Amino acid sequence: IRPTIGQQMETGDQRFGDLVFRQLAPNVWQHTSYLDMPGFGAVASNGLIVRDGGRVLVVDTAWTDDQTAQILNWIKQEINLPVALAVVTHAHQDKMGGMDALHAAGIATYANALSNQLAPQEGMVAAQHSLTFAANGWVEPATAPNFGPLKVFYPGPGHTSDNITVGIDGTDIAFGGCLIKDSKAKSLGNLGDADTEHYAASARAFGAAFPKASMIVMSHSAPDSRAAITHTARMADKLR
Ligand SMILES: CC1(C)S[C@H]([C@H](NC(=O)Cc2ccccc2)C(=O)O)N[C@H]1C(=O)O
Ligand SMILES: [K+]
Ligand SMILES: [Zn+2]
Ligand SMILES: [Zn+2]
Repeated sequence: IRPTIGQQMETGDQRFGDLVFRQLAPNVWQHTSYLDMPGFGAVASNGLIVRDGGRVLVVDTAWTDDQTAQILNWIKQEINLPVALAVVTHAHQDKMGGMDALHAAGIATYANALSNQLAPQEGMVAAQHSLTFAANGWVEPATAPNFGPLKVFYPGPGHTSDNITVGIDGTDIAFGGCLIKDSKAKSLGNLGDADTEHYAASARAFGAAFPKASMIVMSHSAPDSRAAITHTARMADKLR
């Protein structure tokens, strides 16, 4: 319950099985799951759950199929609406480790085409459907049908070459996934698959795609202010 990496539990957190849920807005919750590293401890990872138009939309899986099934069970108990689709934000275990559980539940899955192409090489199951992007970063609309309030944006290579981001129209929330680190972070996390030349511009592009959002949600820290974007970009400036 006390991760080595990731935010600790706080007031407003609901423990459900091995996961933690936090309501961020009337129709938006953050899911948190934990992977125990032998000799190191637990690493927390965050995604989103959105209620729109009688259905639920999921952003990112948990680390494993079992944890992702637990997300679906929490949805059933707390929201009790069908889960129409999930979007996963790049091909690494913290974001895509639970694809099989979504597929077995009948949930349609979407990822950047490049995420689907990298998925097997990264140990992940590909999503069923591929999103593609305009040169300006915005999703090609016919590849993202019935996405409700989700606004999917590819900011450019950064944490990985395939990383995508998601804003929730009608809210104060935008989700940077593993691209954005919090405003007090000391590092950019795992740079092993990263594009250090383009990272800073990609972080700034995320901020400019979602100019209004004041709640920046991210994979390994509690939601932060827009200072997370500026700090991430300035940390990334030093990589060039
Ligand atoms: C430092 C991280 C939190 S590690 C994570 C990701 N690694 C995995 O999902 C695999 C994995 C499997 C078992 C244990 C740990 C990791 C990656 O390589 O980007 N995201 C990084 C980040 O956001 O900076
Ligand atoms: K890799
Ligand atoms: Zn990653
Ligand atoms: Zn991560």
